[PDB]
Amino acid sequence: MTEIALIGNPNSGKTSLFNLITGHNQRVGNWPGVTVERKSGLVKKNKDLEIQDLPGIYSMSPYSPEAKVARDYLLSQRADSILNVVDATNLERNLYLTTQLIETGIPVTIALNMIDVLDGQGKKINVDKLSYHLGVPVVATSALKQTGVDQVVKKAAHTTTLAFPIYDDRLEAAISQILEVLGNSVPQRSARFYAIKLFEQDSLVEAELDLSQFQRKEIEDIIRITEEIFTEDAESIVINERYAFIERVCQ
Ligand SMILES: Nc1nc2c(ncn2[C@@H]2O[C@H](COP(=O)(O)OP(=O)(O)O)[C@@H](O)[C@H]2O)c(=O)[nH]1
Ligand code: ALF
Ligand SMILES: [Cl-]
Ligand SMILES: [K+]
Ligand SMILES: [Mg+2]
Repeated sequence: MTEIALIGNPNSGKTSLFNLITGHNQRVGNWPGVTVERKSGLVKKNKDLEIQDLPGIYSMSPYSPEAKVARDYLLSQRADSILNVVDATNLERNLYLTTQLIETGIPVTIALNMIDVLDGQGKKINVDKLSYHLGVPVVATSALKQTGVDQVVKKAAHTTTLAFPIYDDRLEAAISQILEVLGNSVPQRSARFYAIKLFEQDSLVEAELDLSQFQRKEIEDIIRITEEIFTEDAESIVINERYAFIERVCQ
């Protein structure tokens, strides 16, 4: 059964989209942190697709156990599609998560939600330019006005039938070296995600993966060599490459 996962920042409208897609009446509230558990439901206009409502999340190195529920679901390899719910009134902040979702190798479709709010402010966003620079389908949606919801579900269903944010070309060299140290120690689909997180020295990924001391000592040397090349800390290199890529989008 094809599983689509609603992933986005808190209070972006994920459960609101879920209810309209499923006909369910799950808890919707105008404050972050309503949804704390995963909830499933069939797409009413396509009973072959099962969609998953998930708690809000800012980062795949999450800051809360509720956000880690969404992260753990994605890394369980059950999801066939990521329906990235993006708050259009915070494009740049939401897109930080987006870059990490694309890196998971699970195909990403963006629901650019709350577009009615940005219409009231008179601001426009070209979905074609954003889709081109991000490498994923993008559909403007309104859960309040009930617009674009059916379109983003059908395109999310078709991304399961990938181009990654290309970063500093010195960072991509380290990433590919870490990938060859990993070999089959990670799922092929999300190998880039794990390579980057190991470069970030992410505690969760380090504990989750079962790497030999031979693998770790080389990864430590790739990071150290690359840190000296960049004259910058490893964690810092990845964060600024993400934000530099996001700014390149909105230009
Ligand atoms: N104006 C507007 N408000 C929305 C939209 N989608 C959700 N909301 C509101 O945003 C708040 C949070 O919605 P929820 O669906 O609970 O967000 P989640 O935290 O992503 O599950 C609620 O007050 C919803 O009515 C939308 O497209 N437009
Ligand atoms: F903040 Al929520 F569902 F309530 F992401
Ligand atoms: Cl988070
Ligand atoms: K909410
Ligand atoms: Mg919710």
